[PDB]
Amino acid sequence: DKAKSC
Amino acid sequence: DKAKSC
Amino acid sequence: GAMGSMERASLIQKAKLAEQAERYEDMAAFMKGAVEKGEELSCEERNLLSVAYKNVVGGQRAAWRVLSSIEQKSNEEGSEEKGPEVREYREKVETELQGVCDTVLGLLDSHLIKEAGDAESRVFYLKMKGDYYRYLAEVATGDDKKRIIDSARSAYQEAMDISKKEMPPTNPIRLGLALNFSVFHYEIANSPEEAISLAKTTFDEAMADLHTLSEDSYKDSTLIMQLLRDNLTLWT
Amino acid sequence: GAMGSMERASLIQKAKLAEQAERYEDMAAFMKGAVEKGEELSCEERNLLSVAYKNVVGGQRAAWRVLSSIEQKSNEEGSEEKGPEVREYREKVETELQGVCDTVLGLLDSHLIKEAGDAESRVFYLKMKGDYYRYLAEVATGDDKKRIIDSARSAYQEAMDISKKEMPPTNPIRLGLALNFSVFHYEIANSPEEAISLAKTTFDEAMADLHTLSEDSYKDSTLIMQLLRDNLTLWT
Ligand SMILES: C=CC(C)(C)OC[C@H]1O[C@H](O[C@@H]2C3=C([C@H](C)COC(C)=O)C[C@H](O)[C@]3(C)/C=C3/[C@@H](COC)CC[C@H]3[C@@H](C)[C@H]2O)[C@H](O)[C@@H](OC(C)=O)[C@@H]1O
Ligand SMILES: C=CC(C)(C)OC[C@H]1O[C@H](O[C@@H]2C3=C([C@H](C)COC(C)=O)C[C@H](O)[C@]3(C)/C=C3/[C@@H](COC)CC[C@H]3[C@@H](C)[C@H]2O)[C@H](O)[C@@H](OC(C)=O)[C@@H]1O
Ligand SMILES: [Cl-]
Ligand SMILES: [Cl-]
Ligand SMILES: [Mg+2]
Ligand SMILES: [Mg+2]
Ligand SMILES: [Mg+2]
Ligand SMILES: [Mg+2]
Repeated sequence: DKAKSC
Repeated sequence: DKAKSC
Repeated sequence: GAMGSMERASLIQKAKLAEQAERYEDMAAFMKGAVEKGEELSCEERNLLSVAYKNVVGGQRAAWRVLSSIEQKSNEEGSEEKGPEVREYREKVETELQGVCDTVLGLLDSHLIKEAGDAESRVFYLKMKGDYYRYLAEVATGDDKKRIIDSARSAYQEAMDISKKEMPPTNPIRLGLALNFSVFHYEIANSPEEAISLAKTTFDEAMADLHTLSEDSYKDSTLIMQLLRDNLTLWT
Repeated sequence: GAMGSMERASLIQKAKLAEQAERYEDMAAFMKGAVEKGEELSCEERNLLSVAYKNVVGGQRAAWRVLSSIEQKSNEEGSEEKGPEVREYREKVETELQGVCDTVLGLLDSHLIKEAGDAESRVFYLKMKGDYYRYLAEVATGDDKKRIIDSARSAYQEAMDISKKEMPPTNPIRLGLALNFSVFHYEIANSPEEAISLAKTTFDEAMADLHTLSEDSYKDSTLIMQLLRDNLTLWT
């Protein structure tokens, strides 16, 4: 699943 | 308040 | 038209892909190209057209209301002068919103409405015409506001007359039309009593016709009937 | 530039209005015009630039993944040939996404990065450079994929080196940079162990520095630290 980024 | 529409 | 070289079937196919991708500007451009092929739209194709522009104009309307609220606060007693930027940007969004409405209305007038003979298609397009004149009315402030309002009323009224003669009370298009005409009465035409009377009568007459429907049709009608009930609770 | 005639201050003002209205294409166009005035950006103005394009490219990436998934299913064993439309529309979205990435990278290269002397600004822009080469990498498939990946790595690495020398472990930009470089390792560079090691070390070193912070700074760091924790739970 797509990982969280910022 | 804004009424619901469709 | 930038879509003039693409097959009609490919435009429909890509409008469905755009919907799945929530790319509603693309969806609307594909369906505009499809309409401009000159053939009438199927029931499913009409839904793609309306969903596309409904979402595009829906986002514009929400942004316009945010900006108009900021603008109204800036013109209150005690607010510091911030310059012309708020009015400028509200006008930018407003002008883009009006261009989309003009584009939809141009499609309905060239030539979807005149070639629509079946009640389901003619009522559908006349509802759209009323909807997009109503969106023009939401932002209208000048010498043509009254004619814009009457254009919405006139389109809604012809659709209502047809739908009452040709469609059962539970038909989803007839229900959505009545829901929106009631909203028009309340929010545009300063006729809250008419809006309430229409929503009640629409709801009650559909209630009494549910017994004729299959389980799937029963589910279809009650969804829009609940919106009529929601507005009545909000308004009363 | 279509924004060449508007005051810098008015562009910033309207970028803030666009943000409140969730009009991120407008927001990005206003901030592009602001950058092209040639003056360096303040801390707040840098955040407006990054938020604008982050949201624009974010929606493009989500649509690209929807379309790419449909395309991949269409090329499976047993799928009926549907023609070139799915590939065509995926390429359309992909090409628009690449144009936005090229536009951001052009702004960073002309001339935000070279005029950025303070760690907070230079690390910020180098993180952006890595982010948008990473988004190019997500869709890259040809003879330049390896150079695109290395351009992301190189930008992230220079930002990491500066941030470790010039910023405290809890600095939000340093934390967001490390979070994204870790995502790069996992999703782009096929280095899941490096991604996990970086996220752990980043989290633990920030944990040990929280005692130096005020209540507001404490809240700022822990928000991004939780994202590091989220990814570790996902990855382990
Ligand atoms: C076009 C997009 C897709 C998702 C393919 O279809 C949109 C929808 O199209 C149909 O629904 C229409 C329709 C809506 C239904 C009330 C949605 O039902 C759901 C989600 O359960 C909302 C849409 O905007 C649409 C197309 C709009 C009209 C509206 C048009 O005015 C000009 C009048 C009322 C309403 C009518 C036409 C509905 O029949 C179908 O009956 C829906 O199927 C189900 C399960 O109800 C489908 O979700
Ligand atoms: C620009 C839009 C507004 C809403 C005005 O500001 C965006 C935000 O700008 C700042 O937050 C930045 C920032 C983010 C914060 C983590 C959000 O904090 C919240 C909502 O509580 C998310 C934004 O995308 C932004 C600008 C992005 C960066 C990111 C940039 O990489 C190039 C690195 C990490 C992060 C840093 C720069 C954050 O400091 C501020 O510290 C935030 O204020 C609070 C309460 O935390 C504000 O919400
Ligand atoms: Cl403007
Ligand atoms: Cl296409
Ligand atoms: Mg043909
Ligand atoms: Mg006909
Ligand atoms: Mg000036
Ligand atoms: Mg400098």
